[PDB]
Amino acid sequence: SHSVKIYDTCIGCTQCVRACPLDVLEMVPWDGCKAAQIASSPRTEDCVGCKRCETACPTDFLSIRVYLGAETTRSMGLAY
Amino acid sequence: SVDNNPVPTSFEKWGKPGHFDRTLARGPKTTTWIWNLHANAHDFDSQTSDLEDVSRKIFSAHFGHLAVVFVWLSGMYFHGAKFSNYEGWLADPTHIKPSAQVVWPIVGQGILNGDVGGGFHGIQITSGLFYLWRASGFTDSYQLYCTAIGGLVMAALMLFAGWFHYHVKAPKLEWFQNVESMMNHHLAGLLGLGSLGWAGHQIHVSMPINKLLDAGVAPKDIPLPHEFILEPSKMAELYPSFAQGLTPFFTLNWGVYSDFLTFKGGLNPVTGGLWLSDTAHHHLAIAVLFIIAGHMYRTNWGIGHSMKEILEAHKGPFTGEGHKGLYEILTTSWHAQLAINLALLGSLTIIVAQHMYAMPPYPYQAIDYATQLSLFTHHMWIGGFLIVGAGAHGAIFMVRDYDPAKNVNNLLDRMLRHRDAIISHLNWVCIFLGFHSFGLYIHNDTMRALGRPQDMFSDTAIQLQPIFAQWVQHLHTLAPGATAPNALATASYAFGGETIAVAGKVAMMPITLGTADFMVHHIHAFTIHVTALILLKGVLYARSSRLVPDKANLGFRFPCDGPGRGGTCQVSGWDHVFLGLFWMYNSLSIVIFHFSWKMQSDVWGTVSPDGSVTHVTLGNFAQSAITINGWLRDFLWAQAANVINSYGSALSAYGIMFLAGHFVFAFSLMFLFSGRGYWQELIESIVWAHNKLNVAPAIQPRALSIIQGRAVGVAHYLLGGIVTTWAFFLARSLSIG
Amino acid sequence: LSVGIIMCLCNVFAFVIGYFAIQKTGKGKDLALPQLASKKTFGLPELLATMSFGHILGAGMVLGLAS
Amino acid sequence: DGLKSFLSTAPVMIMALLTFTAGILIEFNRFYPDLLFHP
Ligand code: CLA
Ligand code: CLA
Ligand code: CLA
Ligand SMILES: CCCCCCCCCCCCCCCC(=O)OC[C@H](COP(=O)(O)OC[C@@H](O)CO)OC(=O)CCCCCCCCCCCCCCC
Ligand SMILES: CCCCCCCCCCCCCCCC(=O)OC[C@H](COP(=O)(O)OC[C@@H](O)CO)OC(=O)CCCCCCCCCCCCCCC
Ligand code: SF4
Ligand code: SF4
Ligand SMILES: [Cl-]
Repeated sequence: SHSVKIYDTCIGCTQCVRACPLDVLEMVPWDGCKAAQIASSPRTEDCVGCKRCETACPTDFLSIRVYLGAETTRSMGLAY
Repeated sequence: SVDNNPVPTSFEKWGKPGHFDRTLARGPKTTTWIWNLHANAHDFDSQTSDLEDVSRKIFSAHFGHLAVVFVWLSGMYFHGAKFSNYEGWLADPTHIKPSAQVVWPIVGQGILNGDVGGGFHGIQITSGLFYLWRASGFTDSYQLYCTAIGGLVMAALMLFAGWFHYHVKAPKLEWFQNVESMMNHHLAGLLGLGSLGWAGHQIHVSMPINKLLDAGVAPKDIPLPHEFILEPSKMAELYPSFAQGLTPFFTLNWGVYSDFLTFKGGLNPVTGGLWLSDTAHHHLAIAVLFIIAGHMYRTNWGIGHSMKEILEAHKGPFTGEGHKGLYEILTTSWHAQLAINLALLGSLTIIVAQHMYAMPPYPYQAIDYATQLSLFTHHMWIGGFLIVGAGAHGAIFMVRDYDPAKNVNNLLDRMLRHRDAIISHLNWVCIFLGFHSFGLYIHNDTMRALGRPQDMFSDTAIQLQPIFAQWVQHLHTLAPGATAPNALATASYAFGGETIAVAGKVAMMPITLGTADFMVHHIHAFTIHVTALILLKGVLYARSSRLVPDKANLGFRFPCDGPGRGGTCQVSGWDHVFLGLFWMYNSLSIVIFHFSWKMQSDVWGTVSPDGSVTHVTLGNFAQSAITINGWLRDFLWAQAANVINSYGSALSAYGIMFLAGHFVFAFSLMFLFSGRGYWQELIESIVWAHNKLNVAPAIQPRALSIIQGRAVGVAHYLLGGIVTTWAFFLARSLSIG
Repeated sequence: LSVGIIMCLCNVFAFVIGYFAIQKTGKGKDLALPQLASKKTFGLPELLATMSFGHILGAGMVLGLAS
Repeated sequence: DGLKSFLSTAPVMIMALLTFTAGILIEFNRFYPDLLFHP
C-alpha cells in the first residue's frame, strides 16, 4: 500500500478529503489551526496514489504527502 | 425570431486580452496565462453556458472563415494575373510550365526565379491553378483580375455579414434547430443549384474556348466569353444540337442534346483531362438528383419527412430501442455534428484525392506529374487531419454534451455498454493486420538478405495476388458495352484499357496489381485500423474506464490523474487525439509513398513514337517495394538525390526546407521525450540569475503545461515531417520531367 | 408528341398514391381553399408534391417505353 | 481609446518592431549588398 502522511502545517480546509476519490482521508478534531481540524488517513490500503489530495492542498509545501510504495490490486486500480 | 442589437461594437475590449474567460480577465500572474489565452479563444461552449450565444458566435465565426478563404482565393487570382505567365502558357501548354509567383531579387534569392519558359523567371507553381482556369474557359489576365476584385468584395461582404449577425441582427435557437429545412436548403440549394449553375457555365462558357484551344485556335483569336451569349449562332456553328432551343428539354426528347451532353468516359486525347461534355452531363445529373433529394423533410408546408420519426422507426432485435434520441443529440450538440461532419468531409477529401488522379478532370494536369503528386498528397493530408478532428470532437461531445438520462437502451448506450468487446476485437484486428502485412515485409527482407529469393513473397516467388481487386478491374474493363451499354469508354483507364500519351508524356495506363500492391494495401488497412482504434477508444472511453471511472469529471483535455493506479498519463480523449495524430501521419506517409512510387514506376514516363513507354523508375516497384530495404534504397535514397542536389539552382529552396523540416521534427522530440518538471527547475535557476541583476519579470515564467508540451511536440513533429516530405516530393517531381 | 401527353396524364397514379400514403396533407401555409372532388382535394403543397412526383414517374415511364 | 491599448498589446508591438528591423536590414542589403567585413 501507499503511504499518506499529514504534517502539522495543515489548516483544516478539508479540500484534500473532498478531492480524494477513494475515501482514504477524514478530518479529525485538532487544535493547531483556527479551523481546529486536521486531515487523517486511516484508509491508505485503499489509496491508489493519484495525488489529487496533494493538488487540492493550499499550504505552500503541502501539508499532505503521498509516497508510492508497495503495489497491490487496490493500489494499481485493477478491476480484474 | 431575430434579436435587435445584442452586442454593442466598442474598441475598448480589444485592448484587454482575456475578456472571454473569467479567470483570464484578472490579469497575468504566470506565463501560462498567455498560453491559456490563445488556447481558450474558440472554445465557445466553455465561455458561455447558453446554446444560443454559442450558436451566434459560431455563425459569425463561419462568416469570418469564409472571408479568410475569399481573401486567399482573391490573392490567388491576383497572383495569377499580375505576377504569372498564364498568358504564354495558354498558347503553348507543353513547352512552358505553370508559374504564378514572382520573387524579388534580394540577398541572392532571385536564383529561385527559375526559367520556366517564354522568358519568365519565377517559382513553378504545382497547385494546378492553370489547368482549372483552362477548364473554366479563362483566357485573359483582366478577367482573373476581375475575379480577384470580386473575391475581395465577397470577403468584405462575409465580414459585414458576420458583424451584422453577431452585433446587430442575430437569430434565435430554433432557427438553428430547424435542421429539416436546413438539409433541404443545402441539398436543393447550395450543392444542387451550384452544380446546375456550373453545368450551365460549362456548356455555355467553358466548353467553347476549351474545344477551340484543343482544335488549334490561338487564344487571341477566340474573342471573349460573353460574345457567345451575345450571339447564339456560334453554338449552332460548333455544337449543332443548338438548333431546336429549349423544346426537347420540356418534351421528353433529351436525345437531341446528345452532342454536348455525352457518356463517353475516358480522357480527351489532346489534353489528358476529362471530357467537358461528360463533366457537364454529370453536373446536370448531380443537380437534378440533388434537387430531388432537397425535398425530403417537412419545413413549413406539412409535406416531407420527420427525421426524428425516421430515426425512431429504425430498431431491431439486436439493437434495443434503435436510433431513438439521435435527433436531440444532433440538434443540441454542436460538437456531435462537428464530429460526424469532420469524419465525412475528411473521407470526402480522401475520396477526392483518390478519384482525381485516376480520372484527371483538368487539361494538361495529368502530364504535369508534380501537380498530380501535389494535389493527391495535399488532399490526403487534409482528409486525414479532418478525420482526427472528427475523433476529437466525438470525444469532446462525450465529455461535455452527453447525457445518460436522455439516452437509455438506444444505439449510443449499447455502444458504451459493449465498448470492451468493440475495442478488444479492433485490437486483435490491428495486431493481425500488423503481423500479416509488416511481417511479410520483414520476411521478405530477411529472405532476400539470406540469399533466398525463391522464399520471398513476390510475383516471382510465393505469390500474393490481389485476385478480388483484379476481378473488379476486369469487370470495370468489360463494363462499357456489356454492363454499361451506353458508356463508350471505361470510367478510368487505370482499371484497364490503353495508355493515353498526351505530348511525349504519359497520363494514364492500366495500373496492374501484384504481390507488392497486396502487401501495401494491407499495410494501409493496418494503419487505418490502428488510427481508428486509437480514436474510437478515445471516444468510447472519454467518460470512464475500469482504470479511471470518473474521467468525464476530469474533462476532455487533462494530462493525467496522477502517477497512481500504476500510472494514468495520457488517459484523456485529447491524448488519444495526440496519439492518433501520429498514427494518421504514419498512415498517410505510407499512402503517399505508395502513390509516388507506383506512379513513377508503372504509370508515368515518356512514350516512344512506336508506342513503348520508358517509365521514370523503370518498373522497380514489383521487385523493390516488397522489402523495407527496397523502400529505403530505391525509393527514399534514390529519389532524394533531386532534393539534396538542388543547391545552387532554382530548386535549392526545396533543399533548404528539406533540411528545415528535418530540424523541426528533431526539435519536436525535445517536447515529446521530456517532462515539465525538469524545465520548471531549470527555469527556477534562470529566474535566480535574473534576480541577481534585477531583471525578474513581473509575469512569472513557468514551464509549459503537460498538455501544451504534448501539443507543441506533436505540432512540431507533424510540421517537420510534412515539410520534409513536401520538399522531397516537389524536388523529385519538378525534376522527373 | 401526343402519346407522351397520355403518359404524363396517367402520371396521376402519383396523386392516387399520395392520397392514401401521405401522413399530413392539409396542413400547409397556403392550402388551396377552393377544395373540390379531385383537383384541390387535400391542399396546395400536397398538389405540388404529387405533381412533382408525377412528373418524375412520367419522365421515368416515357424513357422506359422509349427503348 | 481602447484601440490604442489594443495596438499596445505585446504581439502588435513585437510584430511592428520586427517589421521595422526587417525593413532596415532588407533596405541596407538592397542599397549595399555583400558585406562580410569592413573595407
Ligand atoms: C470594427 C468592428 C467591430 C468591433 C468594434 C467589434 C467589437 C467586439 N466584438 Mg466583434 N466582430 C466583428 C467586428 C467588430 N467587433 C466582425 C467583422 C465579426 C465577424 C467575424 C465579429 C464577430 C464577433 C464575435 C463572434 C464575437 C465578437 C466579440 C466582440 C467584443 C469583444 C472583443 C473581441 O472580440 O476581442 C478582440 C478580438 C480580436 C481583436 C481578434 C481579432 C481577429 C483575430 C486576429 C482573428 C482574425 C479573423 C477575423 C475575425 C476575420 C478575418 C480578418 C480579415 C482581415 C480577413 C467586442 C465588443 C465577442 C464578444 O461578444 O465578446 C464577449 C464575440 O464572441 N465579435
Ligand atoms: C471543422 C473544423 C474544426 C472546428 C470547427 C474546430 C473547433 C474547435 N476545436 Mg478542433 N480540431 C480540428 C478541426 C476543427 N476544430 C482538427 C482537424 C483537429 C485535429 C488536429 C482538431 C483538434 C482539436 C483538439 C485536440 C482540440 C480542439 C479544440 C477545439 C475548440 C477550440 C479551438 C481552439 O482552441 O482554438 C485555438 C486554436 C489554437 C490555439 C491552435 C493554434 C496552433 C496550431 C496547432 C498551429 C498549427 C500550425 C500551422 C497550421 C502552421 C504554422 C505556421 C508557423 C510556422 C508560422 C473548437 C470547438 C480544443 C478544445 O478546447 O476542445 C473543445 C482541443 O482541445 N480541436
Ligand atoms: C517502428 C516503430 C513501431 C512499432 C514496431 C510499433 C508497434 C506497434 N504499435 Mg506503436 N507507436 C510507435 C512506433 C511503433 N509501434 C510510435 C512512435 C508511437 C507514438 C505515437 C506509437 C503509438 C502507438 C499507439 C498509440 C498504438 C500503437 C500500436 C502498436 C501495435 C500495433 C499492432 C501490431 O502491428 O501488432 C503486430 C506487431 C508488429 C507488426 C511489430 C513487429 C513484429 C515483428 C515484425 C515480428 C518479430 C518476430 C518475433 C516476435 C521476434 C522475436 C525474437 C526472439 C529472439 C524473441 C504494435 C505493437 C497500437 C496497438 O497496440 O494496437 C493493437 C496502438 O494503439 N502504437
Ligand atoms: C472486404 C469485403 C469482403 C469481406 C467482407 C467481410 C464481412 C465481415 C463480417 C460481416 C460483418 C457483419 C456486420 C453486419 C451485420 C449487422 O449489421 O447486423 C445487424 C445488427 C443490427 O440488427 P437489428 O435488426 O437490431 O438492426 C436494426 C438496425 O436498424 C439498428 O437499429 O447489428 C448487430 O447485430 C451489430 C453487431 C455487429 C457485429 C459484427 C461486427 C462487424 C465487425 C466486422 C466488420 C468488418 C467489415 C468488413 C467489410 C468492410
Ligand atoms: C502540418 C502543420 C502542423 C500542424 C500540426 C498541428 C497539430 C494539431 C494540434 C492542435 C492542438 C491544439 C488545439 C487546442 C488544444 C490546446 O488548447 O492546446 C494545449 C495548450 C493549452 O492547453 P492546457 O490543457 O495547458 O490548457 C489549460 C486550459 O485548458 C485551462 O486554462 O494550448 C496551447 O498550446 C496554446 C498555445 C497556442 C500557441 C499560440 C501561438 C499562435 C499560433 C496561432 C497561429 C495558428 C495557425 C494560424 C493559421 C496559419
Ligand atoms: S493519492 Fe489519491 S487515493 Fe490516495 S489519498 Fe491522495 S487523493 Fe486519495
Ligand atoms: S508522468 Fe506526468 S502525465 Fe504521467 S502521471 Fe506523472 S505527472 Fe501525470
Ligand atoms: Cl531489397
